[PDB]
Amino acid sequence: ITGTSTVGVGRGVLGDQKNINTTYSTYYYLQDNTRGNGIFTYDAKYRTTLPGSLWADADNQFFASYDAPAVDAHYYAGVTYDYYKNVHNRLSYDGNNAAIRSSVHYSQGYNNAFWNGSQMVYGDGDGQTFIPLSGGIDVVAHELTHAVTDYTAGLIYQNESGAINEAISDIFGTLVEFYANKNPDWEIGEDVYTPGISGDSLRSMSDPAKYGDPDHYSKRYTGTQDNGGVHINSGIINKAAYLISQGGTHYGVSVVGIGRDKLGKIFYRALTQYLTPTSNFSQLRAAAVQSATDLYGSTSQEVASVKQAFDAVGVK
Ligand SMILES: [Ca+2]
Ligand SMILES: [Ca+2]
Ligand SMILES: [Ca+2]
Ligand SMILES: [Ca+2]
Ligand SMILES: [Zn+2]
Repeated sequence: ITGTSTVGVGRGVLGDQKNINTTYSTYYYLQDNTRGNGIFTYDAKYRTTLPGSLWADADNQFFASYDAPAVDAHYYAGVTYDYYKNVHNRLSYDGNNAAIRSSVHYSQGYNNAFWNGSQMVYGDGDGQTFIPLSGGIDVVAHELTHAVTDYTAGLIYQNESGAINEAISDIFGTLVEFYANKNPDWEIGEDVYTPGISGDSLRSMSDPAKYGDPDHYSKRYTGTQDNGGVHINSGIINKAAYLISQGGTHYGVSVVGIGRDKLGKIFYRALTQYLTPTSNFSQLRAAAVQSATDLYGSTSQEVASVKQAFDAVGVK
């Protein structure tokens, strides 16, 4: 829409009040002109035609319950935008300030969210397994991060390259969570998963096995389900990432944590300069060690921790 940049206010899914960047032209649209070539939020209106219609509001106030998923999808895309730009000097997902678009209210009772090749899509959940999935900043950043991957490494969505693809989204989703610094953790999706059960989550990076995911190569899934276990086997890599940052002793192998900023730096580099569409785990090991070397010296602690971490998850 051509119009003037304005600022609306509303409440997100969890009931928090936030300001959002809107665009005015008769109606107030969920169109943020303050970030790259824009952030654009649409209403799929319980259907599956995408992206749907650019979100339109009469008064620039977004406090209705129907509005809440849109408020959050819009705002957290912005937050994720600023993480990549401020932290990795990356302008949107293609690196050239591509427009970021999101649709909410996708289908009915849809317990998921995803990147479809062109845009982010968020269901409202069935209210039992999930509440609207854009309520989770780690979920939003996970999904936009798939855009980053597709444009960089382009890790094929299957088997080990696919489990790396998923881990990368989980890792950057968490780092963005930490960045906004609101109840951050190394769990995925806890903010919108099972509103009836407290303390749980979709996946854990710190201990993948809490939800049956593997935390060592030797427990890798090799079946055909989940595109070859892309959301399963990512636990092995998420664990490595966790340990690289936070440290610990896993199956008796000790890792000195180097903190999440360095993790972030090492894995963005790996993602942007060494990983390829068909990279496997062992190849990820090599990319990250080289990334760390590039960054802090072949004999740095950073390099040594990265090795320790991959050792601990059984990845040579
Ligand atoms: Ca309104
Ligand atoms: Ca959290
Ligand atoms: Ca989280
Ligand atoms: Ca829950
Ligand atoms: Zn994903």
